Amino acid sequence: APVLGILCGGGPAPGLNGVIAGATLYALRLGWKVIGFMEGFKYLCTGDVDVVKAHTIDLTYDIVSRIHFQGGTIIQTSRANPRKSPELQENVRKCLRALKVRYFLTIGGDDTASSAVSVASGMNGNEISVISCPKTIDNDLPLPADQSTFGFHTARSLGMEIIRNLMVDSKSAPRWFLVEAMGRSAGHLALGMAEASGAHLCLIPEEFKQDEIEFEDVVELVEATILKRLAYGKNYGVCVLAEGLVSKMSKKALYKLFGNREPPTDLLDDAELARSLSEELLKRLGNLGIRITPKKIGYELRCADPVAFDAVYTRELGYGAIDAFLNGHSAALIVRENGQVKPVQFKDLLDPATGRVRTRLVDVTSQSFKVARVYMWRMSKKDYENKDLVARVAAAGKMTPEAFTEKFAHLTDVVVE
Amino acid sequence: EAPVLGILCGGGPAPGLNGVIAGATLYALRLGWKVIGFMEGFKYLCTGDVDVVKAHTIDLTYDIVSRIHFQGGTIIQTSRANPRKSPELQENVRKCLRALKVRYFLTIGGDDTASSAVSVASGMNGNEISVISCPKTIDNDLPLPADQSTFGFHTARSLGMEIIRNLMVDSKSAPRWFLVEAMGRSAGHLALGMAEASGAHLCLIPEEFKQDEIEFEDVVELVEATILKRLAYGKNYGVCVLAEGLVSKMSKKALYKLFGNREPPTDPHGHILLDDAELARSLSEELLKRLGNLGIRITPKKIGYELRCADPVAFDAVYTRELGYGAIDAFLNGHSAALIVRENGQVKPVQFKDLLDPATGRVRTRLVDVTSQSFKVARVYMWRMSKKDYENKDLVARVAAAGKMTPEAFTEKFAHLTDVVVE
Amino acid sequence: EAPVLGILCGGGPAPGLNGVIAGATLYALRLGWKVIGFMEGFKYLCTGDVDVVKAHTIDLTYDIVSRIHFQGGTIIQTSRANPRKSPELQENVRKCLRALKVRYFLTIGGDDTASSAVSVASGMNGNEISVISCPKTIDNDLPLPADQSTFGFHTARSLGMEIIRNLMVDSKSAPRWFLVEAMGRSAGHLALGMAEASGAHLCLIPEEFKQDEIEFEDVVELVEATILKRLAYGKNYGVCVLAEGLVSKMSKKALYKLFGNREPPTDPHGHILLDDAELARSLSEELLKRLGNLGIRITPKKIGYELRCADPVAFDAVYTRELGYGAIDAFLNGHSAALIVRENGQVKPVQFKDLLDPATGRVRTRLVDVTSQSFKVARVYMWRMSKKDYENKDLVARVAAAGKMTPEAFTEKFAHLTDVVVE
Amino acid sequence: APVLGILCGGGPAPGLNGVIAGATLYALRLGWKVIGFMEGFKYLCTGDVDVVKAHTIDLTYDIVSRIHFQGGTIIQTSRANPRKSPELQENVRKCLRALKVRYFLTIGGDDTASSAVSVASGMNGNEISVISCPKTIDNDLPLPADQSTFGFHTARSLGMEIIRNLMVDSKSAPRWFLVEAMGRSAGHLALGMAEASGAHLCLIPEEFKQDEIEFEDVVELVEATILKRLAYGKNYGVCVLAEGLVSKMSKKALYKLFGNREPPTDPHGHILLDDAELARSLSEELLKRLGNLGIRITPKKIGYELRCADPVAFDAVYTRELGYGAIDAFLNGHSAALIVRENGQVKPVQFKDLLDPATGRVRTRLVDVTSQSFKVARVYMWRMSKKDYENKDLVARVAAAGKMTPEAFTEKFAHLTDVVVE
Ligand SMILES: Nc1ncnc2c1ncn2[C@@H]1O[C@H](COP(=O)(O)O)[C@@H](O)[C@H]1O
Ligand SMILES: Nc1ncnc2c1ncn2[C@@H]1O[C@H](COP(=O)(O)O)[C@@H](O)[C@H]1O
Ligand SMILES: Nc1ncnc2c1ncn2[C@@H]1O[C@H](COP(=O)(O)O)[C@@H](O)[C@H]1O
Ligand SMILES: Nc1ncnc2c1ncn2[C@@H]1O[C@H](COP(=O)(O)O)[C@@H](O)[C@H]1O
Ligand SMILES: O=P(O)(O)OC[C@H]1O[C@H](O)[C@H](O)[C@@H](O)[C@@H]1O
Ligand SMILES: O=P(O)(O)OC[C@H]1O[C@H](O)[C@H](O)[C@@H](O)[C@@H]1O
Ligand SMILES: [Cl-]
Ligand SMILES: [Mg+2]
Repeated sequence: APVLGILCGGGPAPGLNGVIAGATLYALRLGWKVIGFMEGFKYLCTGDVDVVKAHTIDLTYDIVSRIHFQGGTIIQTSRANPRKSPELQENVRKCLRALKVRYFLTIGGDDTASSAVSVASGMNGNEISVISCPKTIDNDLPLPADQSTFGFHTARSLGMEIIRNLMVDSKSAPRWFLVEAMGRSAGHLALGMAEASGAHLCLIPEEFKQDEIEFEDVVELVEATILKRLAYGKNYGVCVLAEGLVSKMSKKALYKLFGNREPPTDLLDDAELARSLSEELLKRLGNLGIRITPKKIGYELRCADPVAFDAVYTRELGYGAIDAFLNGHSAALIVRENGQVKPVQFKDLLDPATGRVRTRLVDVTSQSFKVARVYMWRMSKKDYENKDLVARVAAAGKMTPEAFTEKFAHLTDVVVE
Repeated sequence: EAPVLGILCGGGPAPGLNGVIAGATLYALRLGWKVIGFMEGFKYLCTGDVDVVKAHTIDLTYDIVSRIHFQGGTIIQTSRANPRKSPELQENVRKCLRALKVRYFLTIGGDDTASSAVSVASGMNGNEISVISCPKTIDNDLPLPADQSTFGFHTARSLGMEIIRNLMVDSKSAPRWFLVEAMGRSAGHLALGMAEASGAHLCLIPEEFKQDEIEFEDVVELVEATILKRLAYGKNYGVCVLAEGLVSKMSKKALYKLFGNREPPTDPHGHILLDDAELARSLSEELLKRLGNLGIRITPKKIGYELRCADPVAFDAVYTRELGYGAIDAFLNGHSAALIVRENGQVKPVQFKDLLDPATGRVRTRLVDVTSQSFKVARVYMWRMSKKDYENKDLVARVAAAGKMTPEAFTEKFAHLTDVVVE
Repeated sequence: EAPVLGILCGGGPAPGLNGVIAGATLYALRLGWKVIGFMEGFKYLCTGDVDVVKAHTIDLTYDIVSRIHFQGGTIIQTSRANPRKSPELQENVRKCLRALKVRYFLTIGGDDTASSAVSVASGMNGNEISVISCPKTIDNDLPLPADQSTFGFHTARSLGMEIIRNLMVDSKSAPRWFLVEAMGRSAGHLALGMAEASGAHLCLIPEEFKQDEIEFEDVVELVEATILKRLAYGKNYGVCVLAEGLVSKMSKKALYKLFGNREPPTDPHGHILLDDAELARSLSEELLKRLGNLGIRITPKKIGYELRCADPVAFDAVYTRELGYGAIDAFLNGHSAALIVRENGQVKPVQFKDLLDPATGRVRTRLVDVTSQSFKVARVYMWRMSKKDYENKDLVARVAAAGKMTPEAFTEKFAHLTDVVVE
Repeated sequence: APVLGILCGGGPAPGLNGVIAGATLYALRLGWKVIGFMEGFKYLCTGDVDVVKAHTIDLTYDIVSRIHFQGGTIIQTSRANPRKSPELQENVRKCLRALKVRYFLTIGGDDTASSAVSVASGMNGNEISVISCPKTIDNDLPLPADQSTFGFHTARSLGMEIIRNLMVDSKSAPRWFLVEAMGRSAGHLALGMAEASGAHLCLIPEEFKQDEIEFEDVVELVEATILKRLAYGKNYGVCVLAEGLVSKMSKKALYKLFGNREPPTDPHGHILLDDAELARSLSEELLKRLGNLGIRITPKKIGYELRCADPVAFDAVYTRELGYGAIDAFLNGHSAALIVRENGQVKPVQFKDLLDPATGRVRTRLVDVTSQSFKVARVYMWRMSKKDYENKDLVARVAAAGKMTPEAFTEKFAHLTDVVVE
């Protein structure tokens, strides 16, 4: 019987097990033998067939019959990447041929897919067919607008539930939480959590007009919302910040971010965006009775058990991968568009400028973004022109209306309105 | 004086009602509108007594609605009272709305609620009152573009999956079969959604039966074949999800057997009382006679009212916020007698008459599309005897032996089921 | 070779079984023991065929059990197969245990499972095998010191509260009364726990009835009084929780009315089949006849099997870890024919004789203590007519008016209920 | 009718609303008037009765009938503390008499109870009765042993569920998470979450023998656990750290903790331990020492998301009984008492019985590291015990995993048996 091998690459997302079971269960009904490589390409890169065998397992019906309820991945994952070296690529080719892998399914991000195509192109098309399923919790695949990637629904819903507790806590014991939503790629995850939870403010890189963000502008955007809420008798709230703000900041802004120190280098992971904003905002607003606390919402989302939408989603993706193999497809991506799972050749999705799959960002011109902005607390262009409103907000900050306009009014040219 | 927006809910609750109320109210308050809410739908507006209506209306303020987007249910309650049947009731609703000076009237409910809103509007001047309705259903049976859900459906399906997950673990830990009955007779979207997500071994919905009337025996035998095939693979346990809508597709003879070889119950006006039917219990009793000797135990379980007021999941929280905003946008843009729906990621008003089915006069009902790729994929992961499975004699021998019957006896009893349901 | 520890589960699952299996297995593996698990309790050990047993036993390794403490159910399954009835079966179990060289034998189950283990142990030499059983019950009906829970109860009560919370929101959103039936006939701990936690308006458990046999009419009237009092305060909705144990206290006459004025269903041996009873449904049908004219609708809801394999809450995860450790400690200290229980914060073995009730030959059943302060506190927050309430003429007038009857009729019908249930 | 005034103090815990609803509903059945002070003692300390009146609300049936489902507190809370000044204490007394509060219920932890008594001793017990309910997710009130404070079960259960997700993620994508469990008073919460979730290590201040912890010892306790797992083929795990380790650290340890800088301080000269990042600092050090071995280490805080979770059934029943017991203590003439539950009975316990004689403040209940429960929890942790350090084969295996000689490993790590109880 033909052999199907499955591996995972990248960081986990809810529903990985859904894809593994959807592909494996269907393939077993076709009589295929299914194996799974542990930790992605990590051991295939060695080329030692004894080492690979010690870290491959037989994906049987009993193993995969009930993993669709479970977060994470039963065959683990790694970022091991054979595309960098031709020797590593040939080590992967050597082990796959030894195991007679006829069909090769990789579940991972663009890096995982790129490794799969690199191994396949140097291989004969008759012996092995390679398909990859694109995975990302950031919802940044170029699907038709409003169509989500698998894992995104689970991450956003658990994120909403965490922020709900912080909304109740900020009101019960007045304070502001600056929630930092992990992920520097796009603003989908931060905006989704914020809109669902009714957070009072959300800042994503996509809403900044200029190409580089300044640290001062971020502080003042949060500061204006805090003062406006304070002008309405509320000294508390929650503000959600996409970590992607950091990767759009200028060199000078990063210098201030790291404590007016030189930024570390080989390193945006060491940045503490929410904490730095908390310290500065306490200097400016602590005298008003405002306390500010940072909180990151990251790794606890990646292996949450999938919500029903992702369980259905990944089952259909697993079926679609096996279907593509049966129809002779190779070097393709299993994606779902308009309710249909279809193979899509890798380059058809690539951005020529990047060499990687195109990144779908938040469309800040869409009606959905404007609707989300409507329910946020913020100072618009019209608000700065409202003399009564500006007087109350400035008074809340214990400064003159002229001083408030002088400091904050320019922000209407910093972010889309 | 500021314009008055009045809000009411009709029908059975679905998760996210408060989200629509909070979206419409918060935006309206930013526009300076005064917002009021009618308790229990059309119940008191139908009386025509303005004192009774005022005793059951409340002021929807910022403080009230600021955090109800987290909460299931509806803070202004709901009712199925329907003024559309009588012109006296319709004029009573108009009399009370004019008394309260309602400029904008938003109803959140099913088709009966939307129709009542439109009937009240036709007798009213378009300048004095504008009427918008937001379509709500956990059954997902609105005619939106295919694969796009109605609000509350995602919450109901996700909680349904979690309950069935416990029953899946319990069925395997202590071998048994659960017949889960998914509440809702309109369509099979909810039953199939829960079953596919939870990996249930079988799902039966009215949409997959080719004939116009289902027979009670055919339902029993479809489950029986699934139980036996699982038993042929060493598994004497499972979970089967049944859309309650099977009952409403059943023939007269089938309903007689369903109610215990009794005369089906009827209401005072002659409508058969299908709420008193217990599909999962009746099928379990029949299957226990046939399969108990094999070591099979079967238990019914209903998944109903615990879904309706579950707190909305993030998808519905965003959905109902966008719908509430869209209701206010439609009022500002002069629309009336329209339904706020979301299509391809855009919330827009759609005129009520544009959504009617001309043959019926009512809003068209979207059922499960059993020819779609989604339904075929769901069917693949179910345990069942396909057309090809009945022709595989090695398989038929193993299943027949599991049921303690001859291969010829098995073919005679069950093979006709391939003409009962689409394959 | 290393000592062999064999583990099986019997009876119905409870949350935390896997915690006990992992607690015993992890500690034993650190001691160098070999650990095996029998699938489906005594089911295959009863055959006596050692090849059949080996095909349904698995090696409990570190990798198998390292993370099952998060998971409900039991990875080695369970059954109610019971070898105590026959020594032909008991000796079949003895034959397989000796073949597998089981030095230590741990069973997690009810009284049948514990008794089967000791019966098999009595025929074996004390040097070759030591037998320990961990008592399991989600009903909280073990004779622990009062207010101390059995493992699995905290999880079941908490999930039950969450279900009733959705029904409390739904009953208020769309006015109705839910009659929630908490499955389990041994005691009222589970029904009373869910009701108190969720703030349900009424709870009825068999333990609060003074007489030895309950009448169907009295149960109907106790609910009826609560509905009327709530109706007298403007609330035409609520939730009432009923322990299924009420059925097992009902008189012969009461059971006749319960089953539709029919002869109660019976098994082949002539014993009544109370599982076929539908307590919540029958009470709902009767209460609708009496109260439908008042605008009351009533719906039943069962809370049963979805509790048994829910993932354990933190209290049960810690509990079952300590029980698993205590079983291995008991083996190390030479105990046998003992029950591993936790009392006053200490896991200890307790000899079977200390817990058996001589009148029954089964472990003593701890029921709700209706004289305790905890029960009185729970009753305070219920809606109900007390002795003092019936003597309040102003209150009786309002409740009777809510029921559309004279105060004399109300007192004549309902006042006797103060002698039916403890006050 | 008599007036019952209710306030919440301290950080929120799940079930505050349960106490408010239990006390308010029963008091309303007795015909009492119930009011609630917003934000604890914050406004009562001003002495301005006009301001206090603007921040009190009438606790009615409709307000409280269904808040037993809800986390947080509808009357908010604060750490405002009249205990510090006699000037403030008289301000609270002045406002309470002005509002004619006969019964005064405070819902909070040890600091809140102590503040209530300071107000109580200068007031007549007949004129005003002051009762407090035990609130803390830190479980550090001096209740009868094995009896939890309310909110602890909810916090521990949500903590278990969060750590479960981190457990699946650490195994799926091998890494170590250093979870920092908020709370410096005691180790009940950190140890509870770790035990329920099967975390590989838990460090609480209670298990350190010496009075002052050294930063190097904390780093090495985690390092030994990581290396031992590495010796068994596991390069991933979860370690739970009580934030209270920070408050036991010596002056030198705090200097290293804040980046080899002088610790930040408030205007009075006390160290600002809130600015410390225990898990982050340990992660940086351990990545330097172990990154080459294939170890990735990430810090993670489990704090504020626990405090206002909706209560679990145990806390719902608990706080319902506590609110009832508070009203019962009022009816029976008790004052200056704490409502506690022991053997299924809610009873008042006079405040003085709970004071620590050396301190004058409410005694703080810590983890009893000699108890059987702690020993059982420790057995399921990954760690090097005294007997493990004396096992020559084990030491060779772990040392090889850490790429060091057995002699080097013994020199560095064996002294830890005198650092922490065994
Ligand atoms: N930026 C904002 N976002 C959301 N709501 C707001 C904002 N500013 C004001 N509101 C609310 O919208 C309404 C505006 O009314 P007013 O400020 O009284 O003209 C009030 O209910 C405010 O609390
Ligand atoms: N109707 C079905 N649905 C899902 N899986 C099945 C079904 N029938 C058989 N299987 C599984 O598919 C695989 C192929 O079975 P076989 O017919 O033995 O080749 C085995 O793992 C079976 O348990
Ligand atoms: N049986 C009951 N259980 C709980 N609360 C009640 C009950 N009866 C009345 N109440 C409430 O107790 C308060 C005082 O009642 P009353 O003495 O009638 O004014 C009101 O909030 C009533 O709604
Ligand atoms: N410190 C520890 N805590 C918990 N389990 C352990 C520890 N050390 C080893 N184990 C496990 O306990 C068993 C004892 O292994 P050994 O004593 O080396 O044969 C193996 O399953 C190990 O994985
Ligand atoms: O009940 P088990 O044999 O463990 O398997 C349960 C199976 O149920 C369904 O019918 C699906 O085909 C599978 O996705 C699932 O694995
Ligand atoms: O991380 P794994 O090796 O899969 O196992 C995780 C282990 O962690 C803890 O430290 C306990 O010793 C075990 O109860 C648990 O199984
Ligand atoms: Cl200073
Ligand atoms: Mg404290």
